This record gives sequence, structure tokens and C-alpha cells, in this order.
Amino acid sequence: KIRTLQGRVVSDKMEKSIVVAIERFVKHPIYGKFIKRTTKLHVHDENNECGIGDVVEIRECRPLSKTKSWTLVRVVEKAV
Amino acid sequence: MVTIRLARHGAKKRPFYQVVVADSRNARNGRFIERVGFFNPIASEKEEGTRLDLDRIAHWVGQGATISDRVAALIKEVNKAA
Amino acid sequence: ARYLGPKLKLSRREGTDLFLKSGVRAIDTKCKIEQAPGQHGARKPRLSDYGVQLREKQKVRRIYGVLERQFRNYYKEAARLKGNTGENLLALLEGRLDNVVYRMGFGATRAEARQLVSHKAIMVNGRVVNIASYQVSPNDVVSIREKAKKQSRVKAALELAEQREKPTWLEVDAGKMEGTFKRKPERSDLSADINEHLIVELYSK
Amino acid sequence: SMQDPIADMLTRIRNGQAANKAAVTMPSSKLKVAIANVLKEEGFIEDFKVEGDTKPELELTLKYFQGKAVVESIQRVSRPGLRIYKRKDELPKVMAGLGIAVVSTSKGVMTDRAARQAGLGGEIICYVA
Amino acid sequence: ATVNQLVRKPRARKVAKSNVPALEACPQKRGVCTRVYTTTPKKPNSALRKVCRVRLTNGFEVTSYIGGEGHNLQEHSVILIRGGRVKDLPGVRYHTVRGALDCSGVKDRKQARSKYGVKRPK
Amino acid sequence: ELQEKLIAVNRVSKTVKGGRIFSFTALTVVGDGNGRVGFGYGKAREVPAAIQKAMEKARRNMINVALNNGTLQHPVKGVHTGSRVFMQPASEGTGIIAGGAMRAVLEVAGVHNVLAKAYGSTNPINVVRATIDGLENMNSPAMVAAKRGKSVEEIL
RNA sequence: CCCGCAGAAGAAGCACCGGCUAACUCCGUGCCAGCAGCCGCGGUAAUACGGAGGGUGCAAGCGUUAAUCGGAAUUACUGGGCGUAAAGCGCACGCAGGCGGUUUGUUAAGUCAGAUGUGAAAUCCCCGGGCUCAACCUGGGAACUGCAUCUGAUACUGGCAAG
RNA sequence: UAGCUAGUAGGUGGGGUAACGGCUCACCUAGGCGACGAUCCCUAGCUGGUCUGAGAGGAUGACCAGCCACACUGGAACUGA
Ligand SMILES: [Mg+2]
Ligand SMILES: [Mg+2]
Ligand SMILES: [Mg+2]
Ligand SMILES: [Mg+2]
Ligand SMILES: [Mg+2]
Ligand SMILES: [Mg+2]
Ligand SMILES: [Mg+2]
Ligand SMILES: [Mg+2]
Ligand SMILES: [Mg+2]
Ligand SMILES: [Mg+2]
Ligand SMILES: [Mg+2]
Ligand SMILES: [Mg+2]
Ligand SMILES: [Mg+2]
Ligand SMILES: [Mg+2]
Ligand SMILES: [Mg+2]
Ligand SMILES: [Mg+2]
Ligand SMILES: [Mg+2]
Ligand SMILES: [Mg+2]
Ligand SMILES: [Mg+2]
Ligand SMILES: [Mg+2]
Ligand SMILES: [Mg+2]
Ligand SMILES: [Mg+2]
Ligand SMILES: [Mg+2]
Ligand SMILES: [Mg+2]
Ligand SMILES: [Mg+2]
Ligand SMILES: [Mg+2]
Ligand SMILES: [Mg+2]
Ligand SMILES: [Mg+2]
Ligand SMILES: [Mg+2]
Ligand SMILES: [Mg+2]
Ligand SMILES: [Mg+2]
Ligand SMILES: [Mg+2]
Repeated sequence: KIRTLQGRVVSDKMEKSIVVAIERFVKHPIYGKFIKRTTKLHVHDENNECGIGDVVEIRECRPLSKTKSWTLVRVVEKAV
Repeated sequence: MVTIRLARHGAKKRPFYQVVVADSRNARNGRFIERVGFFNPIASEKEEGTRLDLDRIAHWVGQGATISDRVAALIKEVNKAA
Repeated sequence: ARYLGPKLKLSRREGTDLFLKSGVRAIDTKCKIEQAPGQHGARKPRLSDYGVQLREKQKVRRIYGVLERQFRNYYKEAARLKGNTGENLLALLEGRLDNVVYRMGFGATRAEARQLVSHKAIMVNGRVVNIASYQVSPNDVVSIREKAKKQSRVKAALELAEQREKPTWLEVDAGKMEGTFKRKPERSDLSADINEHLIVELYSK
Repeated sequence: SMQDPIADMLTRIRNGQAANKAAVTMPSSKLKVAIANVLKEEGFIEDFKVEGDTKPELELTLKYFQGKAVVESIQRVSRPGLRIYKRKDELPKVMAGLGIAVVSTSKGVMTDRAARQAGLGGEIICYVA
Repeated sequence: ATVNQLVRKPRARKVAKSNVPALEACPQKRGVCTRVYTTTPKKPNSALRKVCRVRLTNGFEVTSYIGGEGHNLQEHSVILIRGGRVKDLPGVRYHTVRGALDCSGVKDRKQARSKYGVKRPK
Repeated sequence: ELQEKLIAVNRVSKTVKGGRIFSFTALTVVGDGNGRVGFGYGKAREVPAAIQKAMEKARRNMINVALNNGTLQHPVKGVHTGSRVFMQPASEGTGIIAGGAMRAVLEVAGVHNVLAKAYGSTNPINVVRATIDGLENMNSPAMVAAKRGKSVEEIL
């Protein structure tokens, strides 16, 4: 078991790379309402396997570029 | 290196030393790794005044920690008393 | 740090006898105890809620001879302590060393007792204690030291005390001039005229 | 739109008690039935009766004691605009323990006291006094 | 009011301006009397109230009341000003301190001497 | 044993052809120290008469209050038009932590340990009315047991 | 720290007293001089100005000024409101967003439970101990409402599938 | 203050670092950030804590301790663990 996060692929244009929103459903500090917050992450994906809209599991790793410190581990729900 | 030494605390003319493990570079009362005892030089009779956790001290020494002269003296005193 | 003014003046203002005189001579003979001090004494204005609370607090403070900052500290300590706050405050005040000396009878007034304590006449557990605010604890012996044991004031005070009502919470030996503070008094043990509740409200406005 | 059926049910109960209605009827649901069951157990209503197959109707029989309503107050707490969840140490005591608080736990809808006894929190549906 | 609305745009604390902004959160400040004059009070009062328009060390040009009966002030007279308005001079927000630099203590005062910079008589 | 105390005395005026007619209103509150409290609002041309009228009114139309060991039975809110009031039971020794009017009403009622606050308007008559209403409505555990058809032990 | 010496000897002021707010009189002035935190006071009987006597409150301090929170439910999450007091867009359509009737299955994201790790020491609080007492110092606890990971529960909310 | 960015975003390969890395360079791709506030402007050392408050909050960051930055102003490296 390794630490990993799931997220929808917000973009897949930059080659070998995808952007993966990691929406978390946090509670508001004061008002107590539960707000959908988002976390964009530049994820490395070799072979350009991922599509846009694709759900994808990712893990943290040594930084591969200026913005890219995550790698994909497995794709799920990769329908179009 | 890591050392075991007294840190001065208390009031003016009434010192109370906290025995602390700390990186020698750090200031006397500053950053410290572990607090492994105390020593109260003005402590009266019918008071403990000294207390050194000897096991922890032994462990740190094993790790390679130097000991202040005063702390060494305290250790000797504790051993004799016990 | 001490009130150095007229004492029957304070008593008249309060209404009650605050025991600021030895009690050889009656307060009615020493002053117009009924009439309040000053040009406008012969008048009793209707007192507000704040006013009544303040008067009670003043009474207690005068009785013991504690200034306001010290009194406030006492109240805070009492509040912090578990149980009833007014009761705690009364207990602390009683606990004071000058007060215990007075109760034992090594002084006609608390002013006299305080003087003795300041001047180093009183030993607590065979150790000369000098502070009047010193909290005496249960099972504490408190004694006149020999140099003050020859004092005619001390013996006179003892006689007066014998006349007075003896406290249940102390045990005192007149020949030895030593008394054991067995326990801090309970509210039923202290005087009923004191309305501690007013004081609590005032310091909890 | 109807956006809160539990709230609607609570409101119906309140209005019935106000208006001295003997029974109150509303579209049945499983959550509603569970809440009703809890209410009956605690004794704030006399009875409930689900009736129908295609679109079933819950019928609660309301409770009166001395001419006046048994359910003195009945407020929704968690609601769609603002969900409320509490932990076992944070579970509320309604009317200092006299009234009950309906709590949806992992082990089904139960009163606050029951939930506390079990040792788990959940969605605080409503207070009833 | 709606929880969503609050989340969107939270509640603004009511930023209270100071009523003595020339002090600039100082308890007093020194200044030089640009001009010393008397002025008329508001509609429930009649007087000739003594006041001095003063340039402060920090640039501000304020107006300052001069309390007490009589004063030894004139142009180019270095004074200390403090907080406090004359409710009845409109726009006067500051008092001079009697018993400071150029300002003298009040003459022949026996009460509130501390307020008017007067030393204790024998 | 019917302790009574006057909360507020207020002078009110009427205008007539001649000029103004002044009169006094007295809001008093009486109570037996075991649960019963009642307030009264008297009006007369002079203060003592007004107070007497108020006292008579208060003495009649009292109301019973379920007190648990000299304290409230549960936290209770109360409103009366502007005066919205909150009052909460507190541990023995807390004393009455309550405003003016509120303090009076509670004390005569016989509550020895309460935490109160008056929100909204603090107009004495309305605030007293609010407090009495809140105290009246406050039910006990025996009452809740009776209503729900259980024992008091099942409810606790 | 202790012992001795002499002698009440060397040691009390500051503010306030119309209401809020504990404490009142006389004289002087006469909308002047002045006061004032608010409301107000003073135009010839001023408990409000100034002096005096008397009193009240603090006391080696006492007032004033500045500053923050409180009271202030006066930005209202707890905890407000919008017919006439300030406040419903002139009316609609509609994207983002917020919310979502009812049943079953599934997931376990929110939620809940347990554990583990961490949350420096000091500080705060509790029971003790040491300075004659206190302040102050100090032993041991409690707390640090948090965060992370793992293992569960699945009623509710979310996702997915069929109705 | 609604658009900002060309080493800019990503890739391949060299170089460089004690170390990963547009850190740097050549080429390729045309990306990347942004109404969950980018960019721009004003203010500010951060925290344990401190004051206040029933709490939730509000204000604050002297002293003591942890972290950071600076050393007349602006750049630069050398020596060295
Ligand atoms: Mg002092
Ligand atoms: Mg402004
Ligand atoms: Mg006038
Ligand atoms: Mg008065
Ligand atoms: Mg004055
Ligand atoms: Mg005259
Ligand atoms: Mg006159
Ligand atoms: Mg006045
Ligand atoms: Mg005067
Ligand atoms: Mg507020
Ligand atoms: Mg409003
Ligand atoms: Mg309008
Ligand atoms: Mg309209
Ligand atoms: Mg639904
Ligand atoms: Mg949706
Ligand atoms: Mg989960
Ligand atoms: Mg700590
Ligand atoms: Mg001790
Ligand atoms: Mg589900
Ligand atoms: Mg579902
Ligand atoms: Mg490279
Ligand atoms: Mg290379
Ligand atoms: Mg700066
Ligand atoms: Mg800085
Ligand atoms: Mg508050
Ligand atoms: Mg500094
Ligand atoms: Mg540097
Ligand atoms: Mg340098
Ligand atoms: Mg310089
Ligand atoms: Mg340089
Ligand atoms: Mg070297
Ligand atoms: Mg080198």
C-alpha cells in the first residue's frame, strides 16, 4: 500500500504530461458548509496513455520538471 | 556534536539547571534535542533537587554524545547516592 | 499600604462595630456610633444596589485591614478555589496571620496584632514570620517569642481576649502564649452579619 | 421545488399539532419511516401507518395529552443547505436531556441517547422537545 | 445571510475611524502655536473659549482647547496636546496640556491640580 | 413567604388643555421562593400609591414554576415583544448571574443558581414579562414523562 | 540571614462628591469666568464653575491621554434583519455555481468509530515543592480542540448502474 | 486591478549541481496559470504564544523559545564540511 490520489484529467495536451484536478469536499472553517475545493496537479504520464476526462490514480515522486512532481499509477474509468 | 549539558533557568541568585541533550552549537537555553533531567543547586534538605534519567543519558552517550563536566559530576553523585 | 486614619470614623460609616478599639470602653461611649461621620451624618439616603454591595465590601475590608488590590487578589484566589466563592474569601481572610494572632489574643485589636507581627514578635512553627498576609495553615503552632513574652500589652490583650468569645478553630495556651491553628473556619463558624454574597456580586459585575 | 422531505414532514407534524389535527399524511420514504419509528418509540406520536404500493402514503397519528400537543417543539437541524454531523462527544442534549435528538448513525437512525450509548456520531437530523 | 452568500462574501467588520487622528495613536504630541484666539460656543452656551490652532511635529494643523482660567500663550509657543474634544467648540478635538513645555500651570489652583499642572502648595 | 421587590418606577405624562399631567407607574414582582412568581404594574398620581397598586396586582395572578433543586430545569428562551431573554441552569454556588429586572424576577421566584442574559430590548416591564413567560413554559421531567407516556426513569 | 543600639523617632498623597456613580454644604462669581466621558451646568439664593469645610474611592501611588477586546445579538457560524424604521434587482430568460422526488444494488468521497505517529520546550490550567509570605521559581500531570496514515461501519449526503 | 506568461508549459539530448529540477543550453511540441481571483497595487517578518471573551470570535506577535531574512547601499564570488 502506497499513498495515492485520484482525480479527473483536466488536460492532456503537453506531451508526456497531464493536469489532474483533485477535488476535495472540505468543510468551511466558519460557516460549516461543505465546499468543493479543487487541486490542480501536473502529473507525469509516459506513453501519453491518458485522455481528457479520464479518472486517474497518481503518486508523489521526485520532481521531474518545474511543475511536475507526480506520476500516474493506474487509469480507471477511461471512457469517452 | 551532540552534548549533554546544563541549561540555566530559575531566578536571579536562585539557579535551576535543566539537563538537556543538545547540539553543541546551539545557545545554552536554546534549541535542544531532549530534556533528560534537572539539577537544583540551592535545593534544601528534604528535597530531591537532582534527577537524571540515567537510561536516556546512557543511550545518548552510546549514540556518541559528549557530556559536560558538571553533568558528569552530577551523574557520579547520583550513582553514589543510589 | 495601611489605613492610618480614625477608626471610629470607619465604624460609624459602616454602622456596625468593626472592633477597631480594644473593647474596654463601649463604642457608644467613645462615639456617636449610630450617626454617620461628618456634617451630613444625620441623614440616611436610600442606598442603591451598587451602594449596598460597596458598603458591605468596605465593611469587610475595614474589619480585616486589607487594601483593595490585596482584597481583589483574595477574591480571585477564592473564585479559583473550588466551592463557594464568598465562603472561600472569608476563609482566606480569616487565615491571615494578623487575624489569627488577634483571634488567639496576642493583641487587643488587629492593628495591634499587625504591629506585633511586623515587629517580629510572632513565630509560626518555631520560625519568626514577619508578613501579616502570611496564610496560616491547619495544625500550625503560632507563639509569642520570649522578648515579646514580657510585653504588658500582650498580657493585657490576653485578658481582653478571655473576655471576648473564643474561636472554635484555634486552641490557645495563655501561659505558654502559643496557639495551634487546627483548621480553617467554616462559614457557619464565622459571623453571620457578614453578607459575603454582596461582595461576590460586586467583584463579578 | 420540494428540496427537503424530512423538513416537510417535520413541518407537517408541527402544523398538525398546532391545528389539533388527529393524523398527518405525507409521501412515505424509508428515511421518513425510520424517523417516524424513532418518534413512536420515544412516544412523541401515537402511531404510524404506511399504506399503498405504487406511491405509498405515511399516515402518522399525532399525540395529545391535556388538550395540548405532546411535541412542544420540532426543528430540523441538518438540512440540504447546511449539513450537520457530530462526533460522539459532541452529540447535543436537547432541552437538557428531556427532549430527544434524532441522529442518523452508521447503525441506523436512532435517538441521541441511543447513539451515545452505542458510541458513534452521525448526521443530526432534528431536535424534538 | 444565506450560508452560501456568506461563503461567497463574508461579513465585513465595521472599521471605526479614530476621533483623534492627529495624535496618530500617540498619547500626546508636541506642536507650535500657529495662532491663539477665542471662539463662541454652540447653541446652549455662551462664552469666549480659548483655543489655539497648532502645527504638530508630524505635519498636522489641528485646533486645541486651552483649559484653565488664563494662560501665558502666544504665537511660537511650544505646547503638548492630548486627546479630548470640547463638545461645544465645533471641530476642536484636542486639549492643550497645562503644566507642560511652554504652557504654564494654572495660577492659584488648589483642586484638580494634577489636571492643571499646579504644584502642591505649602 | 411572599418576598416582593420593586424593579422600576417611571414617571409618565399626559397632556391636557391646561398643561401636562404627571403620574407614576411602578413595576413590582412578588414570589414565594418555592416556584411562585408574579409581576404587577400599578399606576397612580403618586409613587407610594402606585407601588401599592402594583403590589396588589402582583400578589394576585401569580404563576407556578417547576424548579429543580433551586435552579432551572433546562435552558430556556423567552420572548415578549422586544425583550428576548435567555436563561440557563448553573451549578450550585454560581449565584444569579442576571441583569436588573431579570435578577429581581428570578430572585423572588426562588432560583438560586442561574445564568441569564437579556437580548433585544431591555425595557424592564417587557423583560420581566419575557422572563415570567419563559419560566412558566419550562417543564420538569415528571411533566415530560407524563406527556410521552413513560416513566421518569426511562427518560432521565 | 541573624544579633545589638537609640528613639515615634525618617516616611501620604491623588482623584472625585447633579444622574449614570460611592460621596453635600457654605461663600465667591452672575450665559461671565469657567466645567464636561454622555446627558448637561453657569444669565445674582450654582450639591455641576473657583475656594473652603465635610465626605467618598484608591493608596506609594493616583488621575489624564493613547491603544485593543468586552459590553456591542452594533457584520448576528454560534447569533440580526428587508410592507411602513436602513434593506426585495422594474420584470424576465439563462451559463457557471448552490440545492435535488422515490426504489434497489454497488462504491466508500463526505460522515462516523478504533488504533498508531506527531502536535518542541516555555506558557494556560490541576495537585505538589522552594524562596519568612506573595510575586517569582519549580516537580509531575492535564491540555495542545489540529494534522497524517492504517483498519473498520454504511444510516444519511456524494459518485456509478438499473428502476 | 481580468486577463497574465516565450525559459513561458512540457518533451528529447548535452552541460551543470553534493543532490532532483528550464538550474542551463540546442532543437521539438504549443503549451501553462486564471473568477476556487492569475496578474497588478497597498500593507506585513512567521509561529509557539499574548491580551480580551462564557464560548465562537476579535485584536496582536514587546519580553522568552523555534523558523526566516538582513548586516552602510548595489553586485560578485573565493576560502571552507
Ligand atoms: Mg502595593
Ligand atoms: Mg470609514
Ligand atoms: Mg447653557
Ligand atoms: Mg449617589
Ligand atoms: Mg471638575
Ligand atoms: Mg453675588
Ligand atoms: Mg451663592
Ligand atoms: Mg457634576
Ligand atoms: Mg464644584
Ligand atoms: Mg460581536
Ligand atoms: Mg437589527
Ligand atoms: Mg424604507
Ligand atoms: Mg418587486
Ligand atoms: Mg435524494
Ligand atoms: Mg449535483
Ligand atoms: Mg472515508
Ligand atoms: Mg508545550
Ligand atoms: Mg509553599
Ligand atoms: Mg450510500
Ligand atoms: Mg446513494
Ligand atoms: Mg536534463
Ligand atoms: Mg545529463
Ligand atoms: Mg516592514
Ligand atoms: Mg520585516
Ligand atoms: Mg459575546
Ligand atoms: Mg525589538
Ligand atoms: Mg543569508
Ligand atoms: Mg553581509
Ligand atoms: Mg547605520
Ligand atoms: Mg555587498
Ligand atoms: Mg573548515
Ligand atoms: Mg570550496
